[PDB]
Amino acid sequence: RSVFSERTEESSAVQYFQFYGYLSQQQNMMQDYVRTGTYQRAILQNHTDFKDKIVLDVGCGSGILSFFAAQAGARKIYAVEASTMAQHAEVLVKSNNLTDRIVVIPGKVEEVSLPEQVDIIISEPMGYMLFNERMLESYLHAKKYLKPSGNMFPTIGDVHLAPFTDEQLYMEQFTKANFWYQPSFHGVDLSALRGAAVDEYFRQPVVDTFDIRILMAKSVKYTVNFLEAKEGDLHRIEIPFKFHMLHSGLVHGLAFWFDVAFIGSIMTVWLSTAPTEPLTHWYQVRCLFQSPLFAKAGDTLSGTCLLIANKRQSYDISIVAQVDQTGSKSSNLLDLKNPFFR
Amino acid sequence: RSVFSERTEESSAVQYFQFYGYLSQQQNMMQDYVRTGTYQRAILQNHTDFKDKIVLDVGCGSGILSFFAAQAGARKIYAVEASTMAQHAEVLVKSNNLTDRIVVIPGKVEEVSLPEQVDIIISEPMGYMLFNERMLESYLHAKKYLKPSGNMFPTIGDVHLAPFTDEQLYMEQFTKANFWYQPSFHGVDLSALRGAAVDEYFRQPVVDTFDIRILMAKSVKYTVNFLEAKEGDLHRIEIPFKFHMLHSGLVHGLAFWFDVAFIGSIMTVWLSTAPTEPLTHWYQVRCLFQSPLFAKAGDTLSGTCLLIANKRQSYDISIVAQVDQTGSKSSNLLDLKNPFFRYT
Amino acid sequence: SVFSERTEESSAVQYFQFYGYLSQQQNMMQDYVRTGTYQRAILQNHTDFKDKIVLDVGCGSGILSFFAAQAGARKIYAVEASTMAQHAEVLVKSNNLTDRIVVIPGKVEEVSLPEQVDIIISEPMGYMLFNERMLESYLHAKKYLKPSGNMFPTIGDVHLAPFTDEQLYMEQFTKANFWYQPSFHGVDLSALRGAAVDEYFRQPVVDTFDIRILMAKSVKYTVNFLEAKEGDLHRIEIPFKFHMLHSGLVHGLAFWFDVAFIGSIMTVWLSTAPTEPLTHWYQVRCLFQSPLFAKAGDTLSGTCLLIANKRQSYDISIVAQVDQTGSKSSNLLDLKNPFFRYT
Amino acid sequence: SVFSERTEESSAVQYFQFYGYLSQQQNMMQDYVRTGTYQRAILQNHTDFKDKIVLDVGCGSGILSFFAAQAGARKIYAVEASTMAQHAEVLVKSNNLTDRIVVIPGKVEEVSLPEQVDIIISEPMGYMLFNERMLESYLHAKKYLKPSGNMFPTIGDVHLAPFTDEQLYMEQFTKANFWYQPSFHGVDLSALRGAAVDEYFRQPVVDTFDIRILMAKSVKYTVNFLEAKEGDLHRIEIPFKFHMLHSGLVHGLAFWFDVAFIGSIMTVWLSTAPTEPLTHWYQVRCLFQSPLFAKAGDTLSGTCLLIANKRQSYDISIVAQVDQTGSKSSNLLDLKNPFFRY
Ligand SMILES: Nc1ncnc2c1ncn2[C@@H]1O[C@H](C[C@@H](N)CC[C@H](N)C(=O)O)[C@@H](O)[C@H]1O
Ligand SMILES: Nc1ncnc2c1ncn2[C@@H]1O[C@H](C[C@@H](N)CC[C@H](N)C(=O)O)[C@@H](O)[C@H]1O
Ligand SMILES: Nc1ncnc2c1ncn2[C@@H]1O[C@H](C[C@@H](N)CC[C@H](N)C(=O)O)[C@@H](O)[C@H]1O
Ligand SMILES: Nc1ncnc2c1ncn2[C@@H]1O[C@H](C[C@@H](N)CC[C@H](N)C(=O)O)[C@@H](O)[C@H]1O
Repeated sequence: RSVFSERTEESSAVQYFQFYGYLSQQQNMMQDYVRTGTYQRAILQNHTDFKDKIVLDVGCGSGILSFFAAQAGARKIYAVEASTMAQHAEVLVKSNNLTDRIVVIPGKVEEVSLPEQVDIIISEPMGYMLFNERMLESYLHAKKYLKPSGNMFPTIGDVHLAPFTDEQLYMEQFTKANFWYQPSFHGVDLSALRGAAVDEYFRQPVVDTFDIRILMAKSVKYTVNFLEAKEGDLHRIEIPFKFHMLHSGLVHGLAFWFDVAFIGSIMTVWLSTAPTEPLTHWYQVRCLFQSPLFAKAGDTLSGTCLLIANKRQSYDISIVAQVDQTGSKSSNLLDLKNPFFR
Repeated sequence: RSVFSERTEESSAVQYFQFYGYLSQQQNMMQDYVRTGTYQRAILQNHTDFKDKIVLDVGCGSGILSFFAAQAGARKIYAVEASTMAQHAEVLVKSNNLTDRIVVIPGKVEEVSLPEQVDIIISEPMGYMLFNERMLESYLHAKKYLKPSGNMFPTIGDVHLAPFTDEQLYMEQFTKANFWYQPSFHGVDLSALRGAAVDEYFRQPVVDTFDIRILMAKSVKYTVNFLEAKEGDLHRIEIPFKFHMLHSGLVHGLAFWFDVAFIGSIMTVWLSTAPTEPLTHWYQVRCLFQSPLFAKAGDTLSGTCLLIANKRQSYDISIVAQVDQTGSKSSNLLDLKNPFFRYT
Repeated sequence: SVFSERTEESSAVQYFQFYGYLSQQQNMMQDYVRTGTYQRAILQNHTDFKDKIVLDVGCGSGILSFFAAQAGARKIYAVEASTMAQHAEVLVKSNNLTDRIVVIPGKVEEVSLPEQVDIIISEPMGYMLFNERMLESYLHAKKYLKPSGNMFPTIGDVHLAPFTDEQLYMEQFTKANFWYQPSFHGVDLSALRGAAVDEYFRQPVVDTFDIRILMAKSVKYTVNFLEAKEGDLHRIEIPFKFHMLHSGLVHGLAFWFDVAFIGSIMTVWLSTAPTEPLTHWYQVRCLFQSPLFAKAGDTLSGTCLLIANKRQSYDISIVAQVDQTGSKSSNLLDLKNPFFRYT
Repeated sequence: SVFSERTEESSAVQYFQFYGYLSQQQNMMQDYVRTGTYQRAILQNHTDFKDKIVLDVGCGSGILSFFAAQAGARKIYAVEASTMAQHAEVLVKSNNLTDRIVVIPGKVEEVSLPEQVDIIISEPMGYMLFNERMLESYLHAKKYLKPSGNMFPTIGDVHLAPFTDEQLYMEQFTKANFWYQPSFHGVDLSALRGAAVDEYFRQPVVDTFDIRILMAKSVKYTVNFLEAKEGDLHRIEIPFKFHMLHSGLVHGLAFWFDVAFIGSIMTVWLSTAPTEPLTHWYQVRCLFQSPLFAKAGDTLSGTCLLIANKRQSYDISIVAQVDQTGSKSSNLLDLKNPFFRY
């Protein structure tokens, strides 16, 4: 038993690595030009952190990030990949004549053996809302192979949270749920299930983008330092928040995005998924409240976002928010493994 | 003892006649040019039905319809009005030098004593959805003064009903009710009242106009013949319907309007409140279903609109509708006395 | 009862039907200035509530009674005469407070309370403060108040100030002149033009306005709810002497009101003034039948006399004169039938 | 059980998780053609239900069991393996039918039912009829059917027809040619282009289309559910000979299906054909690896072999040739992972 298998239901792992075994899914991430181009900039503009160094690429996929490390002058790159994509990465290593520098290691990073410790770990392990897929834990786990004072690319990750107003989205999800309000669907009363239906639909995080003008307060930031954090730190993530409301109106939920920073010796390069920045394949994520909170400009909205990691490689989300001046309170539970792609 | 007081709570009647004692409210009706101009045309173009005749104006308000009867040549017009507007009507009769022909009689038509029987009764007793205010009963009651082979202006009334689709209206009402879904309004859980709030909001008929393209089937018509009907016929009004759906989609409720016809010796003149005709102060009325029914073009939507008169001079409405092909059924209760005036 | 003797049954039925609608309770509840200020007044004076006996006069949905419970009250008697009392009881149960809030259906003049109370809370303010005559019910309830008990709100201030608004004044004749025509469909309506003008002028105008139409500092009339008796509100005489800050034509008097919650920790104010965010009370304007010319530094003196009537409202008599010229005007208004002008 | 023996556990977990969502039951329920036709078939054949004993295989929300009750059934056994069984029980209670409908949680291959039934009702159809392998559960349930009993639906017809769709065929290469570039951010991707092509071609395409792309009358393969054994569905060999009505390049085979409810009063058909209003099944297209030129009046013959697999789906082996020219093509597709193109 490995740390991976201990925290992961077999059914989930099967589907997860089957997904990433598709060339079309690797293509989809590769063609996110913001993502791939920002990773290339981070590695090449910090070429001194790679020159003549030993590298680990956690979850290499096609090999693309290991190719960037080779371009930057790395002496040896261990490219670990658990899906059958590892075989395709090896094909590209050979066809690009980089067999002397990139070594594909098929398997899970929690289970493979490497010949030596490495100077720097590179990975793209970010999911929706940063934490979906639980691959940041594999990235942190890989630090067992990192030399003392080695680096991590990316180095830190910032989760941003902000309240938003969007009656249209709210009513769109409520409308779907109201199917189960019908007292005579082909003669059948469904209404005893209305409550269960509302719960189910509002447990789905909404993945899409939006106009920044729907944000009702400056975002609160929660930072994970990948040089310092341990695997276990991500099992239960408690994010307290206190928003100073800039606009009056209905708060329909919290919007989430994330940034990661590559803190290299030459420069710090940021990859942002904020709604003020060009769109990525992560979009942004919104967690709806089952009923909006009313707030005036100048009020404070206080609470906690609690993320509990689950064995399906995702998170159970609890959001409790309160308008401090009135005691108006909202408690909501979301399943990050059942998003609504809007 | 009066049939009016036997069917009306005092609280309702006081407020009702106070409302019509305002000159601003008489002006609102008078300034509906479709209404007032059509009444004048019906009376003047049928002048031989008035010439040298005896007329009763039921609920004369300012007197305006009695002035039209006098223009058509009536010999004597008894203008009955229960609100304090009766005294203003008297002022206009004197100022228009018609004291020899228009006789204002203050009081309820169920309670006054008229000096003689009349050849023709004129009135504007139509409310929202035709039947609101229960003034049609006063109009019919007044036939105790009508000679045999007398006439009624208007002579018949047609109520039209048709299914409509309007998700925006439906969502607007549901959103108001959603206030009572909040589990923490200033820290208070209101949600145990959510069902009561939805019922209250959806009990309100919606008075406004709309585009005829929201209608999903040809209207069904229910006709009241004022010459033949008895007062008691309006205590319970049962309107069955079967619509042949012309479009697929969500049926959010039934829309209602009405036409009246003045069936004179010279011509029949129609006053219509249909959404294809110029707007009147009656607009149109829509009764929402709490949950819409899905139907496809060619299906049939059948059921009953039942109006039960109440002591607040209005009706309790039950609408039951079923898509025959699927058995999807909607049952709704509306309080016609207290509509939502949505027009702006 | 005291209520039935002062109220025509017809008015009472319509009044309590109105408040029996969830939508009308919602309208008050969603007035954030009103509801939020009540909550703040009660919670920030928690020592006036903690372990105390409370009476809520006209509890509606129960909302003020829940605030008293949030502040720690031992027992709250929530009295409500409309059918809203049944909905309030449903909320007390669903909020798990049956041990602390007792809903009593009926008029506060007619129910029996089982014990005396430390504090009365109520929202009984109408347009111009006094419309609805519910302040009398609030005062009546002091038969249940212990000596040295408190009232929330504690005092009410009605403010009056002269205003200029040429367009509002002229608007009355624009409307009334519908009747000044000699052949409306053949009918000479003109004999009713005076009656129509009169009717329009008898309506107090409910809406808001720009504070720059005000021509003098307001005069204030205060009701101290701890000291006042019911009968004090049957005839309310408000003398005034305005010192005109601007020259112009005075078209009437503008009215608004404030209430203060004078607690042991602090005083909290709820204001409906035109300098403050809008409430569902707006402000109220009573026109003079004829405007009065005043110049800056003149004085405008007179009386606003409010006479309670059995329709749960007031007949308003205003008479005013410009002291330096003798120019005089008056008006009689019916507060029960205001003109809602706000758009 | 029979179900366990033929089904990979990881597949079954995902499968019954899917149907445990009210949103996925709603998706089927809101397919008006599907749900309305089942209701019509049952109510219009009311003498097949009145005072009868019924089995509903995979009752989901219970909707088909309520129709059987509307038709007058005496007792309805409603079997459901997902957690939707708990929601069906709620609806049975709230519709005052606990005396007539009994919800039996579990797989129909594993539960104990006490008595033989007069008629079995079910909606077990997947993409191109057979996907999900639930027709085998439906046929397995005949162990509970009286010798004189009936099956609703009674027969299922799968239809195949050749199509021309130049743009669909070329699209595979447009997507795969992402890999045919020598310097994607400095990397020669070209060695993976063939593997990317192969991957795309192995996915049946789920979407609808204009009937004018069809080049011949369909060939139909009928399963008589009253006669068939579940073993008949493990290997389904569909020979075809198409009489070409149009000359052109045949890019593949299009699939749809009908089912018939053959009752005592009337036969009611439910069709997913492209000439009929769209259902949630759309239609399915399988490309040949190379197009075949066929003239009007030519015959296009071959076989479509559907081989069941333990992922609750089929591998689809298609071979076709133009008899008059000898030109031949083929493909091998994985029905479990279709491309949703609509
Ligand atoms: N524990 C693990 N061990 C090894 N590979 C993993 C593990 N978890 C996820 N992966 C792989 O990590 C990859 C994550 C991708 N987001 C990144 C692919 C590639 N590095 C790129 O940036 O394009 C997938 O190809 C997964 O199959
Ligand atoms: N039972 C009644 N007896 C006498 N007047 C009544 C009665 N019911 C209603 N009214 C009056 O009937 C009038 C109805 C108005 N719709 C019409 C006013 C006027 N005839 C016009 O056409 O402009 C109002 O003035 C009511 O006060
Ligand atoms: N004499 C009375 N006795 C009991 N309730 C009354 C009386 N007069 C008015 N009410 C009620 O008092 C309430 C007054 C409302 N302004 C306040 C409702 C509620 N307390 C709130 O603050 O939202 C209405 O619900 C009236 O029905
Ligand atoms: N072997 C099985 N035993 C029991 N239920 C099953 C089995 N296989 C599939 N199901 C259920 O069968 C259902 C199939 C649905 N197509 C139909 C749902 C419902 N009968 C309706 O017609 O709307 C899903 O709810 C599955 O979870």
